Amino acid sequence: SFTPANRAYPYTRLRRNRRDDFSRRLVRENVLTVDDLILPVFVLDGVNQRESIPSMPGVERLSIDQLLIEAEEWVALGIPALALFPVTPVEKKSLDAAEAYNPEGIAQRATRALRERFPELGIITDVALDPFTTHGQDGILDDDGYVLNDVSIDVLVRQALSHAEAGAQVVAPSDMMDGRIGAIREALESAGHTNVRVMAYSAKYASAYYGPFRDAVGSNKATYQMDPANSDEALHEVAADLAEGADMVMVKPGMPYLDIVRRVKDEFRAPTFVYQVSGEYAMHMGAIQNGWLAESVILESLTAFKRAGADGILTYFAKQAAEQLRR
Amino acid sequence: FTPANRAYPYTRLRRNRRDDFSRRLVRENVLTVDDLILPVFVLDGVNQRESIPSMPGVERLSIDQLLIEAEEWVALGIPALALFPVTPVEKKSLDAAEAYNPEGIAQRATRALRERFPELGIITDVALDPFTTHGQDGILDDDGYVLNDVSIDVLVRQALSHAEAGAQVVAPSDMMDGRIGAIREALESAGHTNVRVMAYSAKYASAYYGPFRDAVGSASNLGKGNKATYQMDPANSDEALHEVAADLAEGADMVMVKPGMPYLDIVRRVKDEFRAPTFVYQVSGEYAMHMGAIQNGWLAESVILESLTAFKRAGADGILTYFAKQAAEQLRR
Amino acid sequence: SFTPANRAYPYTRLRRNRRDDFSRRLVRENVLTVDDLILPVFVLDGVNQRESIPSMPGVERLSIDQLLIEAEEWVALGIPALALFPVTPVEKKSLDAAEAYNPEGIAQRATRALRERFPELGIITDVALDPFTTHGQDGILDDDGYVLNDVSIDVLVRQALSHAEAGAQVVAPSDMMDGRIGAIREALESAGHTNVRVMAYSAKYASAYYGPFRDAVGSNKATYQMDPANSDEALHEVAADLAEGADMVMVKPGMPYLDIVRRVKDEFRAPTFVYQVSGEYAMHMGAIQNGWLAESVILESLTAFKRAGADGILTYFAKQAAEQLRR
Amino acid sequence: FTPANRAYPYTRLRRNRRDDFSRRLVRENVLTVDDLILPVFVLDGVNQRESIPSMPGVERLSIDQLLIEAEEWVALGIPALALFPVTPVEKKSLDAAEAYNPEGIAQRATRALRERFPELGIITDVALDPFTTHGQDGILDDDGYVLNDVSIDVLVRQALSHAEAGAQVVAPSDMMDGRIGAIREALESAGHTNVRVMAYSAKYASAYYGPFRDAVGSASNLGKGNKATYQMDPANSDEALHEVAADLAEGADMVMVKPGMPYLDIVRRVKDEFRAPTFVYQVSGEYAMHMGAIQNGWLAESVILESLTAFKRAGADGILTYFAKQAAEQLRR
Amino acid sequence: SFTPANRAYPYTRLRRNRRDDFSRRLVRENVLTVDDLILPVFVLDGVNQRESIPSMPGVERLSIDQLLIEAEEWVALGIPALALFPVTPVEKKSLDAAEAYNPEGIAQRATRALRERFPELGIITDVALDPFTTHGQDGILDDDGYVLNDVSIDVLVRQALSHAEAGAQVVAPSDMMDGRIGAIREALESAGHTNVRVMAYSAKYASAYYGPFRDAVGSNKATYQMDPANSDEALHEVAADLAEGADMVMVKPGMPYLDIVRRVKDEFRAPTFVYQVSGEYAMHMGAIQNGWLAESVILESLTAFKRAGADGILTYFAKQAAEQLRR
Amino acid sequence: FTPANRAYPYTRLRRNRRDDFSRRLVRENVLTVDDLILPVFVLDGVNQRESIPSMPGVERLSIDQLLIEAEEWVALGIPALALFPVTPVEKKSLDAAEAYNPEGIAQRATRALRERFPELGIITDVALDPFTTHGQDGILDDDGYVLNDVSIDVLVRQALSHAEAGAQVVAPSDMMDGRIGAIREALESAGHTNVRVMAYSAKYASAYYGPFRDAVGSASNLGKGNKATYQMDPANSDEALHEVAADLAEGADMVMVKPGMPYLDIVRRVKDEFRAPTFVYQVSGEYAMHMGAIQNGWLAESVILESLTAFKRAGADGILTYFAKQAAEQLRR
Ligand SMILES: [Mg+2]
Ligand SMILES: [Mg+2]
Ligand SMILES: [Mg+2]
Ligand SMILES: [Mg+2]
Ligand SMILES: [Mg+2]
Ligand SMILES: [Mg+2]
Repeated sequence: SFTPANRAYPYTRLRRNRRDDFSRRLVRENVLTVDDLILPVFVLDGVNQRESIPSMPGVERLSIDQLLIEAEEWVALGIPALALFPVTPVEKKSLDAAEAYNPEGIAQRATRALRERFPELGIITDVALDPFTTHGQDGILDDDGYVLNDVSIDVLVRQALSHAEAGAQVVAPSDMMDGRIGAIREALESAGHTNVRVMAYSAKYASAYYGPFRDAVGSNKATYQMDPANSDEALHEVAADLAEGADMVMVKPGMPYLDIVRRVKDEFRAPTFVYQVSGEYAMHMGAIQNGWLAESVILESLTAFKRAGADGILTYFAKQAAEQLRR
Repeated sequence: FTPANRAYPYTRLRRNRRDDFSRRLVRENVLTVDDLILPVFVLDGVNQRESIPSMPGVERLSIDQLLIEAEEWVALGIPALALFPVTPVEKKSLDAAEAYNPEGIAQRATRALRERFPELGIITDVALDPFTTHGQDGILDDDGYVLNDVSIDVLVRQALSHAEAGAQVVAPSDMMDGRIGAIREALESAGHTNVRVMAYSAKYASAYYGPFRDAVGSASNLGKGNKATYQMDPANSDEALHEVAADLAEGADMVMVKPGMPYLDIVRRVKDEFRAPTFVYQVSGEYAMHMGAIQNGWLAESVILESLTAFKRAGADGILTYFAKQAAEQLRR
Repeated sequence: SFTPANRAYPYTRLRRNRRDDFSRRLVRENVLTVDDLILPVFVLDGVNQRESIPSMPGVERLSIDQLLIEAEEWVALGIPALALFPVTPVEKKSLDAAEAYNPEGIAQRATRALRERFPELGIITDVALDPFTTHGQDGILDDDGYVLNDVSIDVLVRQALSHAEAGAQVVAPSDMMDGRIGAIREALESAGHTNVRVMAYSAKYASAYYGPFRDAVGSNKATYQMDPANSDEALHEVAADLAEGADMVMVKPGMPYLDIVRRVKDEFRAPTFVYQVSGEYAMHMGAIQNGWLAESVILESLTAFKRAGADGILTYFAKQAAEQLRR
Repeated sequence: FTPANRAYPYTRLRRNRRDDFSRRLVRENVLTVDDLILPVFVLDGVNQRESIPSMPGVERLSIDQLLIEAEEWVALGIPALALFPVTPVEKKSLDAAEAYNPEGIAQRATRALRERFPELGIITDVALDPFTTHGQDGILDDDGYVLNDVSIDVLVRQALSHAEAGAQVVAPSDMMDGRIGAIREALESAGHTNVRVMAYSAKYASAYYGPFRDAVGSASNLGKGNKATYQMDPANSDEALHEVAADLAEGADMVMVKPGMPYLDIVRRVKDEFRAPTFVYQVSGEYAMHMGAIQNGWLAESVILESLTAFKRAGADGILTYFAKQAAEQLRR
Repeated sequence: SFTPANRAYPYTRLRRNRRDDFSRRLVRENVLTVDDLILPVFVLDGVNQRESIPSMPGVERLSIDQLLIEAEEWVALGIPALALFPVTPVEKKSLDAAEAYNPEGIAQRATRALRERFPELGIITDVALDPFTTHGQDGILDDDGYVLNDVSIDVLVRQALSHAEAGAQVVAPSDMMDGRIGAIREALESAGHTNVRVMAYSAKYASAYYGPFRDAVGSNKATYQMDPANSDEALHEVAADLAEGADMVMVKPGMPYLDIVRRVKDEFRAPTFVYQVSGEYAMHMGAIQNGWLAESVILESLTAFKRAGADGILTYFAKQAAEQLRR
Repeated sequence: FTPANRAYPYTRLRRNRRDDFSRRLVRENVLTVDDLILPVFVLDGVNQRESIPSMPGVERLSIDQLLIEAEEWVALGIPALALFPVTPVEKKSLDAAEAYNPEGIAQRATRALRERFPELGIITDVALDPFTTHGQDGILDDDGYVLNDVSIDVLVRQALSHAEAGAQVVAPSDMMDGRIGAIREALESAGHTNVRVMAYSAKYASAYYGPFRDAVGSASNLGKGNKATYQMDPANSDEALHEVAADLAEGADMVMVKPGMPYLDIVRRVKDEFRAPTFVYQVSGEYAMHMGAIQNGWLAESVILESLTAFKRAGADGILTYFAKQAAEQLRR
């Protein structure tokens, strides 16, 4: 609700509160903290290795030993959680995506290593088949190349269970199959994984902003990911995921969809997350490196998510932002 | 909103996504050329064209060159331009008098375009930052503070000079309190009954303006200066509603949120609460970010229409965008 | 929500935005596009045949070969979908409406032909028994002449399945039996027709505006179709149809019910369709032909549906409108 | 709204539909004669009756004939008439002075009806289009634009002349900004304390007015002219709320949406947001469309009461309709 | 929603519309019609008999033959429905309330007689045990004198079925047992009484206004009927009854609860009824007979129900009101 | 509202009803003596007590008798009285001058009660109907119409005379447009800063006032007359919101709905929309109806507290009720 309350110039001058830092601080509506940050990480198969990514300047693919080294500092900075994205070797991709539930798959190995070394650090695993398929699509294809909904869910369920067994505190289904949150929740409950959180990618759009990620991980989408034009539809997606048992719901991409974040928080009043995707990172970082924009745009972009209603932000800027906030 | 007890598998939201025809039927928003406003940087002199390193693909244009390029903008159906003069260094002063010079770049450009393309909307910029030695949007007191009401007096003279030049829309971008009402009162008294006022209502103290300050040549003047005593704190959303309410009460015909994509939640709230003509500026930093990534091959050119569609979905009636020509071309196909 | 925001003349003059075409275009709230149009078509049994309809000037009943010819152009104009209405031969009408689920019935034959020749064109079939009954009522009658609800649903389910088997992407139950959307959805799901859309005629009124259609197809209603007086009741109809699995919901007739379209979109935020019925078409076309109204009323009438909240419009003017929009 | 977990088969919405008695009990809206206003076209002279080809069944009537026909309108219980003079060609001018002639058709007709039928509501039309050579609703400037405030001055004189003639309601149909407040101020100053103002608040730039322009004889004058600079864009709904809010603030006793059936969503929003006396005009084109189809045998005469019921359901308190006599007759039975 | 829209005297004078009858008629927000009236009738066991009721001046208990005579006129006046209340002979009252489901009970006999003679007249039977118990309470008592909820429902279900078998179009459970609407609906559906309406007495208050009725029929309540103090509680009652299948919901008593009628209509937008109870009738009629109030208060009281949001009114003034409306 | 998926048998609403203690815990509203205002009919002269046949148990009282009875009203904790003078026939006139007589019954009674019981609230009636020969609430023009603004002038003089007499609250019951603002302006100008105005905001043209008109002696004067040109149409609910909004804008400290029980929906809407101090009059006809039935043995005396509880539940902050003494007695026990 809102009421202008008959405020009128010059009795009301909105610049008065802007006059001094102390009053700007007092009326400041939102603040970003390190409690808000989730760091996505690209994880390699090998040992004592890192790789640079052409379209994601400054971001590295890390072997697990290197991931453990970097995590010490992420923990010291107070970053609450990581989101793991394995970089699957080619030999291990298949039509059936079986590597998704391999107990010795990269995601599973990385999860065990991190849970043991940093017990308080949140590990959010990715429940998705596209890192494991030869076609790079987010599911099992029928003979006509369509991603089969329910058949794909069966594999996602096995994958989610394997992550829970590896000790992940949160599994995050990013697949956009209908009904997958309920299927995964039912499976977790029956297997006794009472407290494993499900972070649903609820309103995930078919987007050009995912380009750099596809490079990072080494990977039509319009038949499952959402049309960028659609806002009301996002409410139905979130409503279903909450009914199906999600503990958190997410909007993807991020800044191009801040209106969706706002509507979702306003309507459901549930823990709401947003992904500042690879293309958003790359655009900002490229402009900063070129000297076109100041470093301050990073915190401005992240503050936007808070103002828009996000409880947490998956962002490749997490470390940089945490360092800035710590000072 | 009411979920209406929709549940999988009776409800599968992928069904409408299955085919292009059903995606088209349920598509909630569509960008058209009706939605686009093209900002243009205008140089003094004749036969001048200058590239802007921090805005790849954008040029500053002398009036003769502007008139030539506008032929294609008009052919593409772009409804309006927003003019930004590149003020010569020597014409900057403490008093910002060049703002209301009937022979200033903005005024000259307006008269030329109104004559040549009578149906094309011309939106002039009401602001003092192109004209001040310090790069601030108003007149400074002895403590270095941007004076509110004294600045309004100059903005009023500027707006009147634009109306006299034939501008159909004046757009105060200054963020002084109460300037919309002062400008409206002045336009009414002077008989400029139908000159629209496009208020920059919720304009934030942003870092995304860097490339624009280069383009217009205010960057050198501003130096490390900031605008936190007048432009809004990025953290604040409720405050934007109070800004818009005042500007509507004061007579604005349109209200604007600036920057754009980093403030889509503000666009949404403003449209939802006021149900008034709502505009959004996809600013220079947004343009530069996208361009840089496209030219690097990091993002497909399809991101341009995705970014612009977002504004429509968020509630904008129109978008000031440096991509206007490209977008119009892509929409025409 | 709304807030006048203390706007007052002469500070606020609403004519300023109206002063010039460019500003009218900038503030224009709604636009009709070809994405919004669905063309209903009356389909004959024979070959190389068309028939004119006295009460629907300009509209033709088409044999399937003629339908295929005209569809080439409808596709070229970008019309996304057709709604098929078979003109059932007399010999084939019965009390049990068995022709409804005949795999060689007109609707089924037309569907197969169109799906093969124009794979991207949406085909919306009509799930209804009134084209197939000897009494022309929308269901199976009991001994007292009442349309039996559940018994009629059993036939509608068989019909819907036959349309799915013929390849229809959308089935549209126009019958106004209670609970039929759920029964049809359950049947489609169990038979593996996962992606067949159901476009529910949710709030379909007992109306005098259907007269010309009844002539077109060669066909008391108050015991199932809605009382024109009732608005709140339409919300209950739509709520049930959404709970029962409808992918789209429709209001019928159209322009005499624009307030219903508005309420339905506002309350449910779901894909909402509206039928500009035969009587609406006939009124407009008659007035245009008589020289009483300009052709421009067509686009004005269709723009109304968009403004009122419709996502799509079933309209006999679809081709004319698409041609106007293309220029 | 709350669905309250209603589900088939426990909820079968056909149960209330099963019998006439239960349909009658749950029926949400009912049209009565309290709801009907009859527009009438008034000729100069004596013993004149003229048929209008594009409005079958409607006649232009001289005042003597009007008085005779009004006997039955009153007997049927129709609460009010809306008068539309058919101005002689020679009395049209640039200055629209005939609008405020105390001996103009509207004024004469008002005095005659107020004397003969003291309880019958008379709603006069405040607009300049019957009186201008160009057929526009106001006075034109040298650029062909309908001047806002100069036109208001004439409309004020017209409204005062109607009040002097005894009209209980004046209905400004002109769509000039601010005219409701100007007319109200003038009525108050002159002591016309109780003269109602029925604002045409959300009146659209429609194609459904064709037959009316024939009936009143403004068609020849307007030619191919349009009213897009004052009448509303059919695409716009939010804008209608701003129009109504201003007219209520300015003192309107009733507010109207025009045309009718193509704008039922606007009627609904206006009633919902303002909870004020809300009227709707079922315009000449709506009447003609229906009549044409009825006379062709394409639609049953029951469509008349269906069309009018729609207005009640949508939120209208009253309906200006050329079907008023027919409807009143059908309701009396 | 509401918005004052800055209306201010003297620009706004609300008396202008009040100045003349014609403008009062145009802006009049609500009208009572005969479509709104339901007439309760007290039915005797005998033949060729009527009885006067001391506390309900002008109201008569009628034998069935007399009821048929009076109904001819009620039908001629256009009253859509009657609500039957049998006056049970003493010999037939019992602890088990078995007379409630006797196929030859007064209510059942009256229903058959009326359905045969006036097929279009709505008959609403009373589903309640208090006309049949020796203690006059609304159910089966346990050993401590408490009205047992579920046990009482079992009897109410048998009663409702007996009314459906007698041909009643509407059964109206007036008992205020929890969950009885659902139990009755389930029973009607299973027995094939698809179209029998259930008019739930949803928010029925423990009231002093029922005194005269108790005399009419010849009959603690706070453990089932609602506390007069409670408004929010009425919303929960109605929500349950709608979920349980009620076709109409009712508020009882009437005029002392118009705020409840308003809230119920506003929140549920469902067919909403109100009972102007015996004490309301008696108060008004007594004052009229004493010459303290004019007859016009009858229509004023009934107009109140319409304005408050009622779709129909059970009122002992139905005939008088219908006569006034007819003139 | 949100049903929260409550379903039988997990939800049984009889559980809270099972025992007195849980009924008491969940009870949503409670009537107290804080809620009661007692209207009293005041006679001229000394030692006068008169019974009113159409209001059993109510007496008209001379000021000396009023002072005696008020001792018990005060002891019972009744916060305020509403005074209604029974004007002698000879003091009625066209000009209603007795309304502002400093020696009128209302004024005399106010001074006496303010002196004797300094803490007792005195609410005077601002209205001309006790003082006019015709029984209408204002001054009549030559057509028999109750003039709005001319009547306000007299009401203002009356209200000032009440403030001078010491009334803490003046209650304009007249239903003239704009009278609240006129009275407030006058009170402010005269220094009556803290005199409350209890507006009769939504007062209906009701038939439930009959016994009151007997009690005050206006019945003979009014005869068959009506008040439909100023009191509200019983059919209208939205209109009541506009009445209240104006009275709040005009400065009312409290707003009232009248009659009471037949208008509980209006009380509810008014409280819900304005969240202001909201009062309701349980009028003479409501009192008479209840009394008649109680004395006949048709209703138990418990109906009195049931009727009054309804007002609290519906949203009233206070109730003007002829049952105030009985209710206070029953609440004290
Ligand atoms: Mg989903
Ligand atoms: Mg501002
Ligand atoms: Mg249905
Ligand atoms: Mg206007
Ligand atoms: Mg209950
Ligand atoms: Mg008032």
